[PDB]
Amino acid sequence: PSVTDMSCEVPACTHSSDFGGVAIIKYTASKKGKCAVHSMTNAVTIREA
Amino acid sequence: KERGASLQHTAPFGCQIATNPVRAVNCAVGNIPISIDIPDAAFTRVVDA
Repeated sequence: PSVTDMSCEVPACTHSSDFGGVAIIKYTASKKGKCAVHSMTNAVTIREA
Repeated sequence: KERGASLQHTAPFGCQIATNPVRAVNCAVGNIPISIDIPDAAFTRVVDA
C-alpha cells in the first residue's frame, strides 16, 4: 500500500534509555497491508519494525 | 470584675482560642509550604489522555 498526507506530532518526549519518545503520525493510505517503518536519521530508534 | 476583654475577643488576625488544652485556631498569618511526593500510579501519559 501507498500513503499520502502524512503528518507527525510528538506530544511527549523525554530523551532516556527507555522509549521516552512517542510519535503519533496521521496519514491516509490506499489499501490494507504491512508496512515497514525506518528512521533515516541515526539519532532516533523505533521499537516497532 | 475588672478583668477586661479576654484574648478570645482582643487577639488580632481573628485567632479563635479554645482550652482543655489551650490552643490558637485559624490565625491568618503568613503562608505555608507544602510538599507532595505523588506516586506514579496516579499519572497517565499524554498519549493515553
